Amino acid sequence: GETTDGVYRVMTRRLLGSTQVGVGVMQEGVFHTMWHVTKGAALRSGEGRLDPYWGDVKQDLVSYCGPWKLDAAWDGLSEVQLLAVPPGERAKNIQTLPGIFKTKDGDIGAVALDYPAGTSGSPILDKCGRVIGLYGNGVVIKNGSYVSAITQGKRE
Amino acid sequence: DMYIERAGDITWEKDAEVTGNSPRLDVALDESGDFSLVE
Ligand SMILES: Nc1noc2cccc(C(=O)Nc3ccc4c(c3)CNC4)c12
Repeated sequence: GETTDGVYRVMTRRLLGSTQVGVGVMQEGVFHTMWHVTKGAALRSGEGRLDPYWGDVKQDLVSYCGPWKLDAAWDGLSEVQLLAVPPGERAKNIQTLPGIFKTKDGDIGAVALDYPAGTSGSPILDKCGRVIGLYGNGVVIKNGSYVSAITQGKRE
Repeated sequence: DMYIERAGDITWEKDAEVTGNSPRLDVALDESGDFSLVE
């Protein structure tokens, strides 16, 4: 059905009422979201169906209808915007300067903004509006707040 | 069954609410895609 570019909510009628389990990006006919949102399950878009095409539990990413299309990267210097789409609430741009996740295999950008788990898959943008990653996979620091990585896939 | 609903356009917003800090954390990524703090 709806394949127009944009940010979308991922809903389920399985639990009580309609519950938002996550968010995703539609770009070039491909829906991009985090693996933990759908678990690789099929998705519905009105009367149409979206079938998983690529996915990886370790990266925590999944694409529907085609290969991962998003390949912009954080420059390691500039402020970014989390286009947060929280459950039952309007989409809203939040500007922040990312921190750093230091790993044994290199450093990753990290946005320190606290949002409900159902906000997972919300895009992080550069000043050009290009998607540099998705919010939803990170860690819980000492006080209980969430610090998420700027998770990006690979455009083959 | 899961379904998608449009929520908006992907554009940078000039004069958006600026918040959040920039922390440097030593983390570890496991095979299940879960990050954990290494201190
Ligand atoms: N625990 C959270 N507190 O605030 C959040 C905001 C967004 C997301 C989460 C979260 O739980 N993410 C997640 C869930 C399952 C998995 C992964 C990541 C990666 N592996 C499987 C949270």
